[PDB]
Amino acid sequence: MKEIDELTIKEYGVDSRILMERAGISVVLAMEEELGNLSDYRFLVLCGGGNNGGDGFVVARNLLGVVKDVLVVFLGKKKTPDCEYNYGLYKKFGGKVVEQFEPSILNEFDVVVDAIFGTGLRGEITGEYAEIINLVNKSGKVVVSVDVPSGIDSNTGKVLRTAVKADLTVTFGVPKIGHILFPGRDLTGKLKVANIGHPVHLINSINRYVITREMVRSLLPERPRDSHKGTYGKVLIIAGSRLYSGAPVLSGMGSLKVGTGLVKLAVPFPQNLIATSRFPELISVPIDTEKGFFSLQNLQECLELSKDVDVVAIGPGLGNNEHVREFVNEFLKTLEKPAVIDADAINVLDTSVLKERKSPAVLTPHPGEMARLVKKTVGDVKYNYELAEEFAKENDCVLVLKSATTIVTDGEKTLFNITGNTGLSKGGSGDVLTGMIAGFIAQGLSPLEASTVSVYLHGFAAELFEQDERGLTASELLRLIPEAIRRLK
Amino acid sequence: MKEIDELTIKEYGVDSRILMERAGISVVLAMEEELGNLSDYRFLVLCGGGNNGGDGFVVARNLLGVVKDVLVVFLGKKKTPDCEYNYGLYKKFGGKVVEQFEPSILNEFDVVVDAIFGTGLRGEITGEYAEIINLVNKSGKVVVSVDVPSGIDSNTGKVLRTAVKADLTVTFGVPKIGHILFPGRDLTGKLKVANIGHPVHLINSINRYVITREMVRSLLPERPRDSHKGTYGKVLIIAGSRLYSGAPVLSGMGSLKVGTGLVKLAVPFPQNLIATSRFPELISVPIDTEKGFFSLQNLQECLELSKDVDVVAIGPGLGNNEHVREFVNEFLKTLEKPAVIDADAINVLDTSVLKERKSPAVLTPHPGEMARLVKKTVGDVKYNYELAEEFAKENDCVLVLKSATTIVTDGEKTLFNITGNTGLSKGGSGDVLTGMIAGFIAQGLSPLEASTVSVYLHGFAAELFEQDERGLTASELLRLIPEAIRRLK
Amino acid sequence: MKEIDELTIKEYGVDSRILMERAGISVVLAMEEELGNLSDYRFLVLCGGGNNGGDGFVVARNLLGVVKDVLVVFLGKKKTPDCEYNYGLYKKFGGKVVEQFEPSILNEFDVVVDAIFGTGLRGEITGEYAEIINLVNKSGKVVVSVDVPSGIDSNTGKVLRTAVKADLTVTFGVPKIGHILFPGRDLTGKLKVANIGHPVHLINSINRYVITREMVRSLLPERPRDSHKGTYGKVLIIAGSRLYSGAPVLSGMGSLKVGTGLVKLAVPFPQNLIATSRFPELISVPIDTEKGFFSLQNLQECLELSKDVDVVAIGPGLGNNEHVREFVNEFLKTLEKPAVIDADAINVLDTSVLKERKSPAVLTPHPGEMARLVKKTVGDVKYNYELAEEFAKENDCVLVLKSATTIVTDGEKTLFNITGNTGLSKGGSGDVLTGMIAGFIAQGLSPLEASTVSVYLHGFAAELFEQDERGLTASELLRLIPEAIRRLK
Amino acid sequence: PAWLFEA
Amino acid sequence: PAWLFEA
Amino acid sequence: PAWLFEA
Amino acid sequence: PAWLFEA
Ligand SMILES: Nc1ncnc2c1ncn2[C@@H]1O[C@H](COP(=O)(O)OP(=O)(O)OP(=O)(O)O)[C@@H](O)[C@H]1O
Ligand SMILES: Nc1ncnc2c1ncn2[C@@H]1O[C@H](COP(=O)(O)OP(=O)(O)OP(=O)(O)O)[C@@H](O)[C@H]1O
Ligand SMILES: Nc1ncnc2c1ncn2[C@@H]1O[C@H](COP(=O)(O)OP(=O)(O)OP(=O)(O)O)[C@@H](O)[C@H]1O
Ligand SMILES: [K+]
Ligand SMILES: [K+]
Ligand SMILES: [K+]
Ligand SMILES: [Mg+2]
Ligand SMILES: [Mg+2]
Ligand SMILES: [Mg+2]
Repeated sequence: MKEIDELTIKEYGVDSRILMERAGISVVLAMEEELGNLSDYRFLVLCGGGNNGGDGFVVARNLLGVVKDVLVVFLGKKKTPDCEYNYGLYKKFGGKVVEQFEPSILNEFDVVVDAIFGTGLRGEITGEYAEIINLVNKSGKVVVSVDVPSGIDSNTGKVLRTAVKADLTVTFGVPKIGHILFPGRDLTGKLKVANIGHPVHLINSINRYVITREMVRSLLPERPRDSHKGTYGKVLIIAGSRLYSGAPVLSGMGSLKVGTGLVKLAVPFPQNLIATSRFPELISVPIDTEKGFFSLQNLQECLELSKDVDVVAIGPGLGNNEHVREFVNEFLKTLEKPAVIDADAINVLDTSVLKERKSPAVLTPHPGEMARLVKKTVGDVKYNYELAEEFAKENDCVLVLKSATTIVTDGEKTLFNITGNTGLSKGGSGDVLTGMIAGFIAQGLSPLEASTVSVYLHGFAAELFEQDERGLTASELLRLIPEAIRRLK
Repeated sequence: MKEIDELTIKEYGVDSRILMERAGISVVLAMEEELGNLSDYRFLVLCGGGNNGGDGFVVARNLLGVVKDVLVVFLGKKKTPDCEYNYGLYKKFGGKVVEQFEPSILNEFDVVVDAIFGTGLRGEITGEYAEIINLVNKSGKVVVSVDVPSGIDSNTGKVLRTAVKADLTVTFGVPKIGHILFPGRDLTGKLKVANIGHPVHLINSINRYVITREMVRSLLPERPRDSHKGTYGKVLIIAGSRLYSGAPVLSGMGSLKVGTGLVKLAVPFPQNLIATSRFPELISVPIDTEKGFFSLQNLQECLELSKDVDVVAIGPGLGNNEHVREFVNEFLKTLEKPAVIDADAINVLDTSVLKERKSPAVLTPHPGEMARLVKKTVGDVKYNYELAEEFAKENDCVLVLKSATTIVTDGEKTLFNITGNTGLSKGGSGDVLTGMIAGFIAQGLSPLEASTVSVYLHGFAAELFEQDERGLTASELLRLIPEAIRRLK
Repeated sequence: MKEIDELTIKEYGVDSRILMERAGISVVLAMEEELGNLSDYRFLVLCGGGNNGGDGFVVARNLLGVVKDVLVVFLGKKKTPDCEYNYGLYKKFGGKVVEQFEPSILNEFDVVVDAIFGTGLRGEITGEYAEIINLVNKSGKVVVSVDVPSGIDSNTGKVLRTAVKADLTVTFGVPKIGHILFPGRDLTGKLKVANIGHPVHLINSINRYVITREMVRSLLPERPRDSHKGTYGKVLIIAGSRLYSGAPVLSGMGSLKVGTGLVKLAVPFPQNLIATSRFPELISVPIDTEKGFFSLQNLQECLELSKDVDVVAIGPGLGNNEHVREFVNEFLKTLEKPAVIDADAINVLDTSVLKERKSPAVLTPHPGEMARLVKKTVGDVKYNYELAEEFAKENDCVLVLKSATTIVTDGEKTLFNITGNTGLSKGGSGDVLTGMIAGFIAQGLSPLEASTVSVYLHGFAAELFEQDERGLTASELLRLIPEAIRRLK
Repeated sequence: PAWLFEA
Repeated sequence: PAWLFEA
Repeated sequence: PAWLFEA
Repeated sequence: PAWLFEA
């Protein structure tokens, strides 16, 4: 995007001042859309010495004589050329700038326009800057952030010591990663993405995307009327144990609710009977185990079962002991079908096995599972999209790193999911998603497409729950998936 | 406004390119507001070699990659610097320009953006330009005009041989006189006035205004609860004759419907009885005349009647013969009260009398009456605001020159009224307005304020008629005035 | 239309049987539209020996096996070839025909399809035919007439001794005059006009038309926004007397309510004051008369008044005595303006005067006035469109012969008006229409166009009266004209 | 729709 | 909201 | 209409 | 009404 601005100026020949004017007017129009008529509000515009601040001067200037009051507090020690030109215009148009910030200044204003730092933020915020930001955050005023709330690192979404909490963030060209990942996503408040005049070809050149409704709608497979169950694929799910009897059910129904033709579970007896007592449209094959867990003794029967399906999901509720590890790894090494690898199958996975497989894979870890898979801490892997990209590329797989924002990548393309709510922070949610992914692969979508469509619909189904989200359970999520699908169209 | 652009560039220091960018984006946003989503439309943008065309290139460029198709036909022989910069940007962004216009080109487009000439139009349009404009006008496509429809003189509203007929005109800063006066007002279609970044102080520096709802609302006099009829003034109307018995009635009710406390008519007997048979709240004084018309024999009685009122309206239906002329002129020469002078009182008026009067006057001619008053042709006075200004200034009066757009001026300030419809093109309409003006003067408004408020409310009342406007009559207009007043608040 | 059938068969080459099939199926579809699903009804189809009966056999045949019962009573003594072919088909498809009619047969049927006589009816109906028709009319059953109810002369609308009273008449190609004029219009019930496959060029070749909404909408003059009262014309109405003071008022308002710019009445003093006491937007000029009626002493003043208008209406309430006759005739002989001639001006008119006039005229007699004008009986002129055509052609005028169906002709084109109700059978209705016609001529319509538009809108205004039509008066009709105009668009 | 029937 | 457009 | 703003 | 058309 820094490249995108540079290229639009230096190669397309758009004057930097024109981009800055377009930026500032976007902010004004966005504020109108969100606040109604602006003429009765008093505005405090906080400007840094960079181009974020220059954008702020354009805002301040365009409000002069139209709103009740405008004041700029200029907080920098020097001005870039664009900021300087705009500062000059603001003053020439009669605008008041002060350079001293006063704790009680927030008193006489209704809206704070935060133009202190955008993408040029480098390093922790301290000193006056920190104080001012902490004052704004205690004030209860309406806060509108220019580009990115000041103090959010726009590449990571991390808070650099402190950051503005915005009601509205107006960003230019494309969303920044720091609007998408938390905590930045939380501080952004409502996000509007403004077109400021970059050529559309450059804007579409970005390789990381937010999964949208329109993208998911164009990926949903077709339902030709002259069809039969095999048209819509066959999934095998290897799952469950005597400790964990519920997981297979949630995964199997997850495949069926997204439109899969046939779903077969392989589950240790008698825990297999649990699935059809709840959902008799599932096939739940009893697997004879020594102690209630899959082991090498079950390898041959599972590979046999695999021959007559399109995709295999493995992992939810398998448990994690040595015999499960031996079985999961030998199985995956031999299985020549796409695999969806989750939960305890990830906990025992030997990643060499992924490298040697000819057929594809999707892995669906939460950060604790990712952390153990790559031998790092939760904090190093959480929201770490570059690590996820390297992992997917090195191991030839699609990685779905689950969290309130989910990252989906094959190492070349990375997509970010923002649907969902905290009702999904509850046992059983993951199991459902695993079924959904396998189901969509069986219907003909690529592992990456299948993952994209499933994370979005899974979170969107959660949002459609009628009562308080904290009461949502996996069973109710399943009931909601077909409404999510209908609403997507 | 040319001064306004120059001053914003040369003294405030806004780069001309920034004004041009703001102009072009206004047009795009206005088109969205009016057409909805633009992404399915095909646009033909016609650009002249001036800054109007430069605005057009900004439009074309901002549509690239967002709509179905964009084509510019460049029709000039050379380009101003701003147009050239924008033309260069449009091409650099991948835009197609052709310089040959082809009669069938309109075929493959849905919207024509007319950026051929704006305020720089000089002289009749001929040649290719004329052909292209005539083609656009026969095409049935959606036409959006940049600044002013090409071929309208923006200072007068006249068509310079031919002009574009627009569905939507997007103008910058302030309405131009050529959007306000006909025929230009008709060719403008729907007008949006866009703020492109001129300092608000310069925009408010324009001396000619369009009468708005908000202006009229702020001028309506107060109705203090502890009031009595004298609080709201007293009007005398000298009007009527044996030929013209209806006019006094319409004028008198016009004063009462705008809230005047007392209204007295002086009308030749027995034609005076006509007024109270219809509206018994009117006082209609019988004047004894020799032959059914006012003459010098009635001077003394009229001046007596004048002593106990605040304002006098004179003229509607008096007739026009020598004795009326002698009476009207001697009366006005002696009357030391504000006068509202209409109809036959204008037809007989000696304008020297206006110069010698100490008290104020409003004159309310239609163009035929103005033409005879200044000894010019109808065509020379019609919509001739500069002539109206000179007349008002020379004779110390307010001039209300009635037409579909009405001009109201005291020689310093000129206001244009755009309310009304063709139902007012019917006998009796003028008589009503005369009463309204006198009424508002009696309530405490200046002659100019009274005229401003009355022309607006008179036309607005017409618009509120429930059935087809051609069936509107003066009597029904009167019934509508109090609803117009309520809707203004 | 007989020509039209012949030409479609013999020159276009459509087989007569195809036209007959298309006719019969039209009747079935029309019956569905009007009765809903037909499957539960029992049908008695009465067929004559001609092609009307042949149409009836096509109907009967197309109902077989779809409705509860079908029976044909064939009433002729022989069959035309088309009727014979269809009779043969009806029988081959299993249909029952009886040739004896039985008074109690109506008992077991719900719908009677009347295909006894259409346009081939010649002479009075007697004998069995008459009995059967009288039986059908006493039966209370649903009656559907094929082409024209049997016993109506399709060229005149007269009843030839007796005729079927239909709930629904399905006619082919174009309405017949006998559906349009009474009593036939009354016996027709609801009329549907079916396209049976005649070339559209032949159907449009008919010279007599029913005035439709769409025709009137395309004739309404334009209301250009930049207009003034003179744009919309000036009417003089010469009307009234000491006996008849009301008529001028109704005529003058009639011109104003259809959108005329200026309306002037000339009325004997003091009866002129009546007009402005009711409607002060009228100019009502006092005319000094010896005894309360226009006479030659008023000729010069009326011709003077005529110079400044576009059209003159004369007649309503003038009275009818020798001096009125002398005045009306000398006036019309000298008047070089279009004239609208009504009421007492018709009663005194010397028709030589019409022949010598260079300017046009519309005459608006009711049949009593027409009868006296041409020295015939009311019964010979009533609904006599050919006589009206000859009169208009001989005297170079437009004739508007008023009745529940009004005939409007210039001798070449004849139009029939079917709007209106019995509330217009009341004094003052004619006076209104006279004003309307003059008004539309003043606005730029031809005498014929003006008459077409006015008769339709006049009757349509009557229909919009909210309460029982018998309570409608002329004053309330006037109030309704602008709603009629709005509804036309 | 008035291909078949005019009112 | 009339920052951009006056009617 | 999303010429200016994407949600 | 289904004289002409069956769905
Ligand atoms: N706050 C949140 N907002 C949006 N999505 C969330 C949130 N919390 C959890 N989720 C989603 O719910 C799913 C949780 O799967 P995960 O495997 O972490 O836990 P789990 O459901 O306990 O596992 P299991 O289903 O095996 O019990 C993931 O898609 C994750 O993205
Ligand atoms: N097309 C129109 N649109 C808006 N206003 C109009 C239109 N035509 C006429 N008017 C208004 O109606 C009033 C007409 O007054 P004017 O004195 O011209 O004619 P008049 O009503 O015949 O005069 P009088 O009332 O003496 O008969 C004016 O305010 C004029 O502005
Ligand atoms: N039953 C009816 N249906 C439709 N229109 C009718 C009916 N009866 C009368 N009319 C119409 O009303 C108008 C009557 O005009 P006419 O001159 O016959 O009588 P009038 O109103 O008494 O005359 P005046 O207005 O001079 O008193 C005509 O247009 C006529 O067509
Ligand atoms: K910021
Ligand atoms: K233009
Ligand atoms: K018949
Ligand atoms: Mg899980
Ligand atoms: Mg006037
Ligand atoms: Mg009559």
